[PDB]
Amino acid sequence: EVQLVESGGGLVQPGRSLKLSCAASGFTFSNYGMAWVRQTPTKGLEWIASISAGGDKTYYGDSVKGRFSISRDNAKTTHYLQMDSLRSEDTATYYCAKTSRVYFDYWGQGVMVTVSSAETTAPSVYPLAPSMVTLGCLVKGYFPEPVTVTWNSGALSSGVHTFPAVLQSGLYTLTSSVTVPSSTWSSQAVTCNVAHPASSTKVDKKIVP
Amino acid sequence: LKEPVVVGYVQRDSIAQKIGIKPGDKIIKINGYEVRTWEDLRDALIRLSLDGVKETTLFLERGVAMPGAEDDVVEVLHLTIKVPNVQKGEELGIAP
Amino acid sequence: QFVLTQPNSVSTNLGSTVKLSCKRSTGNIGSNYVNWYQQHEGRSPTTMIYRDDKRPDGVPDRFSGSIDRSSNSALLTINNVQTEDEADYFCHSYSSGIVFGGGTKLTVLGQPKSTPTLTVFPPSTEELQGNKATLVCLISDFYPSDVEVAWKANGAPISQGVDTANPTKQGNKYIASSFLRLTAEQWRSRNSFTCQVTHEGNTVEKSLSP
Repeated sequence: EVQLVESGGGLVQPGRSLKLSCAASGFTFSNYGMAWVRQTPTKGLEWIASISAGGDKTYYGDSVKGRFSISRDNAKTTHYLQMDSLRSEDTATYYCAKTSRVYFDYWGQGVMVTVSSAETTAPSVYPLAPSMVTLGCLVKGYFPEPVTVTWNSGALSSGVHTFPAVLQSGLYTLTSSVTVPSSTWSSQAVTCNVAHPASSTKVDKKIVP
Repeated sequence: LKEPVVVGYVQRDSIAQKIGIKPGDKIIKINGYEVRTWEDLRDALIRLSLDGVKETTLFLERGVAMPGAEDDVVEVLHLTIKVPNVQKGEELGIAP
Repeated sequence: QFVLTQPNSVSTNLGSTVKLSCKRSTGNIGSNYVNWYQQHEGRSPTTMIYRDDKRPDGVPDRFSGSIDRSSNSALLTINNVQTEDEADYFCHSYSSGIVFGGGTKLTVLGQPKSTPTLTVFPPSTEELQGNKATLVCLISDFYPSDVEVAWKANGAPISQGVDTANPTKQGNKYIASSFLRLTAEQWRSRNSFTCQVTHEGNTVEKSLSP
């Protein structure tokens, strides 16, 4: 069961340290080398670091000035990317990967890394209410991306439309919606679960008529 | 012909071409018999043909690994072939 | 040492075949392996083709990779293109370092038109206490992406404190949102607010009132 889970990303001030993790599972860890690849809006995919399977040697990209250092911990089947002397150019989505001799066979979900002087902003969460009926949760004025909304701890996957954010005055704002019968709403109370990882805030809001 | 087995030519409409061997492939073994030199290959093909072996696994190499994937472990190069009939003067279809 | 070159965007019709190019700058294309990755908008890249032309059992048969030696390029051929191919396709190779392509962005014409379904919500009673008001307007299930959005105060053109989102692709259809930021006192004032949306002629609108 091949999975690569990133962590340890969010917000950091220019020229400072941040350590990304990538926990692997469901394959012989010590058999395959690990990697890191970032994706900005403009540049697209751009390789950063790669460690070998044995961990005898490490390799880095040309758009890093030997600032980052890649390690691995076979004991916990995890590999790391320590990053120092960061800049606003480094702001990207950092995917970790697994090598297979000649390519990257598997990728992770990716974690957002944002380099800015502007401090983290926890979102203000607000409920939205007017056979079927549509409800929603407003996530107002946060930084940086991303945020994730589930419904009743992800019990309702039916008709869940999460809309991308808008940016104004350096603050993000989005809304996520759910569509379920009136029979459900009036009986079983509905709650949205906002989560801003950069701030580490998780917020629940009960939807009321 | 006592050099390393580095494929150059791929003969048209042959076994080697049909099963899909490319130029530059370095055959290191057949069924099994260790292949180092062309002599070892020629010998093995004849042995296998007269042994009555109609099919066998041909192991080779193609290209260098990508950086940070030197020590990676994967299947070598499991590629099953038809053995040329030496009685009918059939060739595999490779030449340096 | 080298780099790869891809079309910034391409288009094709439903059922047509398409060739996505990937041209190497320096060195021999065949000497170092070439791989192909698909990526839907806001997803992890997945392997389409590896080891030049080899496809991992799972990807549809209509996909195939090649190496055009004449142009020192790699190519991705997609037969009988489907709507599910609406994604970015990056090419990849290596040598001393590891290189990716520019990013080919495939579009699929022959997709049936869909006018937008609108959902609108008032300002929350929680928000209204803080002397603020955010009118929400959710635009879901439409095609194509091209839209224009405006807000009204008693049917009166107002683009003061409006924030519209870029229409991104969630399903086969596109979705978008838009927000009108006011004060609580301004929300009460005019007793009619509308979210007008233009989409290829047809104009759907919905309203909120205090």
